[PDB]
Amino acid sequence: FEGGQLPLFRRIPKRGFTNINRKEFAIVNLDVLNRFEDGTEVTPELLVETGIIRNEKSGIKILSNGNIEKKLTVKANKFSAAAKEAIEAAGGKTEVI
Amino acid sequence: MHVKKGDKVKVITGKDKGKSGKVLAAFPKKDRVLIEGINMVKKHTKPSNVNPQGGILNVEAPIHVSNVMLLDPKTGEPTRVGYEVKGDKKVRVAK
RNA sequence: GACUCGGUGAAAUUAUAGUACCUGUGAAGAUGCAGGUUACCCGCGACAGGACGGAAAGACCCCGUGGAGCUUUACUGCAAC
RNA sequence: GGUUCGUGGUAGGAGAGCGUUCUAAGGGCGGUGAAGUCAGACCGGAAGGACUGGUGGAGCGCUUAGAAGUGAGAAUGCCGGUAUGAGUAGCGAAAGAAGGGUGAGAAUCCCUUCCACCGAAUAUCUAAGGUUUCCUGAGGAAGGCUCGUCCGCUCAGGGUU
RNA sequence: GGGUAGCGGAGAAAUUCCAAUCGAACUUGGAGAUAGCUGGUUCUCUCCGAAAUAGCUUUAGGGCUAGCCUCGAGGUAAAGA
RNA sequence: GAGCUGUACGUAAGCGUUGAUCCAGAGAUUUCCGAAUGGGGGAACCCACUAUCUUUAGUCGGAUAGUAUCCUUACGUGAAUACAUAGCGUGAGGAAGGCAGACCCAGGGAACUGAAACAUCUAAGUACCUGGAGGAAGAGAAAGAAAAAUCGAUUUCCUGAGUAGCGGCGAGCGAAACGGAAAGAGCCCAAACCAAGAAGCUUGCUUCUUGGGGUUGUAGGACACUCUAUAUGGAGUUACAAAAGAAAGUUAUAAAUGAAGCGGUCUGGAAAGGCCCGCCAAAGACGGUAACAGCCCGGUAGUUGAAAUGGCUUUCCCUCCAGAGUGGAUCCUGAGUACGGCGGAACACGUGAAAUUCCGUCGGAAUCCGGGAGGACCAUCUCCCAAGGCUAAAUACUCCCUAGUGACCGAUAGUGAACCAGUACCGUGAGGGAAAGGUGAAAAGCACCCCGGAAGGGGAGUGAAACAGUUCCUGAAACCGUGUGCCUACAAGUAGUUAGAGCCCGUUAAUGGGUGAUAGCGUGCCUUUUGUAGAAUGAACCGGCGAGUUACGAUUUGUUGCAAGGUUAA
Ligand SMILES: [Mg+2]
Ligand SMILES: [Mg+2]
Ligand SMILES: [Mg+2]
Ligand SMILES: [Mg+2]
Ligand SMILES: [Mg+2]
Ligand SMILES: [Mg+2]
Ligand SMILES: [Mg+2]
Ligand SMILES: [Mg+2]
Ligand SMILES: [Mg+2]
Ligand SMILES: [Mg+2]
Ligand SMILES: [Mg+2]
Ligand SMILES: [Mg+2]
Ligand SMILES: [Mg+2]
Ligand SMILES: [Mg+2]
Ligand SMILES: [Mg+2]
Ligand SMILES: [Mg+2]
Ligand SMILES: [Mg+2]
Ligand SMILES: [Mg+2]
Ligand SMILES: [Mg+2]
Ligand SMILES: [Mg+2]
Ligand SMILES: [Mg+2]
Ligand SMILES: [Mg+2]
Ligand SMILES: [Mg+2]
Ligand SMILES: [Mg+2]
Ligand SMILES: [Mg+2]
Ligand SMILES: [Mg+2]
Ligand SMILES: [Mg+2]
Ligand SMILES: [Mg+2]
Ligand SMILES: [Mg+2]
Ligand SMILES: [Mg+2]
Ligand SMILES: [Mg+2]
Ligand SMILES: [Mg+2]
Ligand SMILES: [Mg+2]
Ligand SMILES: [Mg+2]
Ligand SMILES: [Mg+2]
Ligand SMILES: [Mg+2]
Ligand SMILES: [Mg+2]
Ligand SMILES: [Mg+2]
Ligand SMILES: [Mg+2]
Ligand SMILES: [Mg+2]
Ligand SMILES: [Mg+2]
Ligand SMILES: [Mg+2]
Ligand SMILES: [Mg+2]
Ligand SMILES: [Mg+2]
Ligand SMILES: [Mg+2]
Ligand SMILES: [Mg+2]
Ligand SMILES: [Mg+2]
Ligand SMILES: [Mg+2]
Ligand SMILES: [Mg+2]
Ligand SMILES: [Mg+2]
Ligand SMILES: [Mg+2]
Ligand SMILES: [Mg+2]
Repeated sequence: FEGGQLPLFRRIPKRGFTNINRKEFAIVNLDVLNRFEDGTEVTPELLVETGIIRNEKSGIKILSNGNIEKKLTVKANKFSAAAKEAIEAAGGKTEVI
Repeated sequence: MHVKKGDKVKVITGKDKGKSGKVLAAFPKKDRVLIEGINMVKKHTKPSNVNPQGGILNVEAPIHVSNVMLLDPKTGEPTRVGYEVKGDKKVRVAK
């Protein structure tokens, strides 16, 4: 309340809408994949057991942030272009389940 | 109550401990007893009442029951009381 | 009726009070502050100038985005027709 | 531990504490006198705390922590007590007097006589309403605007066909 | 002896009366209504210490942001005086 | 198992081991009023009638029983009106009223208030009124939730989430499903059709009653055949049909038994306390007892106990009972219903793009080749099968009962009420509504003397104490007095303070205490104010009571644990 001066929130317009079908992915940066042993097949189920992602909202997306050392086989619902390149640049294969 | 009128009790507490007497009356609603020659009090009595010369009367006042123990004629000592059944009615027993 | 004596015995009010006057000063009108001027201690009958005396959180006046009653071509309604 | 600069203060911010009730644990006091209460010229920078003695007559400190119905001088605060005004206002329309009696005690109760007042009422019935106030015998704390031996008051008995 | 009852009665009309209440009875409840108003708010010491302004406001004795106070922390061509 | 005839401070007359008083179960009695019910009535009263009996010479009296109204239902009478209906009468059943100021469901339904005004909105479907209840109610076995590809009645909790939304898009309002739990349980009809009547006479077709049958979705049933049951088995009074009994066990409602110190000594009125010795403990709970007790008393642990009544659990009795398969000719599967328009409401959802659910009104389907839903609507797909009913548990609340608990109160508190309190008292009434606890261990409650009419005192006595004396533990302050150390009748006083003689004392022993001639200085406290000694406010005084709290969220600082992790809720 501003003692009758029109409050800030009414001086400015409402914006946008909420999407009923909004997908939010559980994010996994490369750095945490170094945790795993070399030549290992990283699944969502393996990513929740280990305790890296607890709730797999809409799916698991792999993002680049950090740098991967080990040569893995990572299967996730989505990969960033950079993440895919980086997983491969190390000497691994990405699959999109 | 562990004693009743007629019982020979020893007094174990008060100005009269060590003294024994007969139980003249029991007041179980007050949990008190009247022992012969125990707890004598001087009652300042007006003539009016049954006592046509009044006067300072010296009589027994009631003691609390928990202040007397029963006397066993065999030993002649203060004893706690047990209850044992002969067959028809139960009876008090010394220990 | 008042007053004196004998009997009985309230109340409003009340920060504590050993509670003068004048001129001044000061929230601008002082028993209470300053400078003076008066004044032995305690009462009783009287009078009301002051204690901005008592009584009543001013009814006047204004204020409150307080009430309430009333009015109408104020607004929105409702009954009834 | 020194040095330097500081230490007026309302609203208000910050800090450290005192004391109250209760709980826990530890350790105590107490009928050779607990708490409370009264008094004192004692101690601490403050809130406060002891000691000694009286009263009191059975419970209470201390330490560390914990929890709060935790601190009053003001609210025309609420309840209680007690002042002040003050031996003051008042004692509610009115005619009494003396003698005798009763009694611990009498202007005030009883009796007598005179006086005075109402008399289309201040008399006699009676409805309402009240509900025992009626009668008798005791009483005199309170009530009665004084007094009181008296009473519509107190206590007993009675009483309405 | 009865009747009319509160968003109502009754009024030879005064806002008059409806149990010492009437521009809308009384009582209980909603109810601790609401009160930008008035009053009040209880132990101690130590350190610091304002404001009574601007802007906007059915706003003007209220409020909000800023200004001015305080506590903590940070950071350096020290930018303050 | 020895006393008893209630409080409470009595007098009297009595009872009791040939078992009283007392405790528990079960009976009997139970005036009048009150729904109040034979009629009336100003509750606790008045007045009857009809039978039967009783009393008297008969009136006059007495006793017992019946006699309200409505609903349902038999039967009988029976009008206008012929049959008949209404009406009237009799007999059965049933209802009526109350309340736990709670919880539940329904009908009806505010305003203050918030929105810094106010009208939509909020408060709130709350308060309140009315009805219905039940021990719980409501809900409930999908015309559901969904769309991880599946789940499988309802309810309640955690979560989702202050999210999605709603909203003068303001103030505010605010889900649900998924996920995790508690608890779990499923059933009966209507209709096809079959049988038996009954009627209408549509006169062999139709609709009405009773019984069988039958209960559901890529369907189920009827209907055809077929296999086994016709109590072999199974199931029950908590739904799934409904009444009955027994017996045994167990719990409740009285009780019983129950270890160990009269230990010594000290203080004391008294010992349970101190000191010194013992002992019991499945018992060191609590209370009482002359101060604080495991061993004094009632008890406590443990172990026993019920004639009678009630509850529960089992078992028996009793009662009741068909359930698989195969086809798909036909038939059935809830109509003034669903739905729609108009007007409202409920849905978190304010008419909105408004699905879903309900009410009024009007219109009004399909009916298995069928119908509904998936948030306007259409198509596809998916999931369901409405217009009938029942259903325990997990949930809510507490007038009560039993046993317990409390960093809850301790007499201005705690209930309004510790006490004869919803009393006294106030009010026409609805209604409002107090104050008021403590002798002592024990009455031992003050014989007797004295003054006084008494009250009240002073002795004497009791008692540990009477300065504990029947309202009597303690006994503060205001306030009222008596006594007297210092001062005071020439003084002008916010009453003190600083200096200070004199006089009087003698301490928590201190560069002490009381008083104060005289001298200097000095306008209370609080509130509110630019500014108050204020001629502004508040307080007569003393005492007690009397105001930032808690819950749930947000945020920030401190602390601690763990740390790319941390943490669980129910
Ligand atoms: Mg006089
Ligand atoms: Mg001037
Ligand atoms: Mg002047
Ligand atoms: Mg002067
Ligand atoms: Mg003055
Ligand atoms: Mg005045
Ligand atoms: Mg005023
Ligand atoms: Mg005014
Ligand atoms: Mg200074
Ligand atoms: Mg300072
Ligand atoms: Mg602070
Ligand atoms: Mg205490
Ligand atoms: Mg005291
Ligand atoms: Mg307080
Ligand atoms: Mg006071
Ligand atoms: Mg005077
Ligand atoms: Mg006079
Ligand atoms: Mg006079
Ligand atoms: Mg007179
Ligand atoms: Mg005349
Ligand atoms: Mg008389
Ligand atoms: Mg008198
Ligand atoms: Mg008399
Ligand atoms: Mg009037
Ligand atoms: Mg309200
Ligand atoms: Mg109020
Ligand atoms: Mg400063
Ligand atoms: Mg504006
Ligand atoms: Mg101001
Ligand atoms: Mg017997
Ligand atoms: Mg009757
Ligand atoms: Mg407002
Ligand atoms: Mg024993
Ligand atoms: Mg001794
Ligand atoms: Mg004692
Ligand atoms: Mg004791
Ligand atoms: Mg509609
Ligand atoms: Mg709505
Ligand atoms: Mg639809
Ligand atoms: Mg319609
Ligand atoms: Mg529909
Ligand atoms: Mg859709
Ligand atoms: Mg939607
Ligand atoms: Mg169907
Ligand atoms: Mg009370
Ligand atoms: Mg007290
Ligand atoms: Mg009270
Ligand atoms: Mg007294
Ligand atoms: Mg002189
Ligand atoms: Mg002179
Ligand atoms: Mg005043
Ligand atoms: Mg916080």
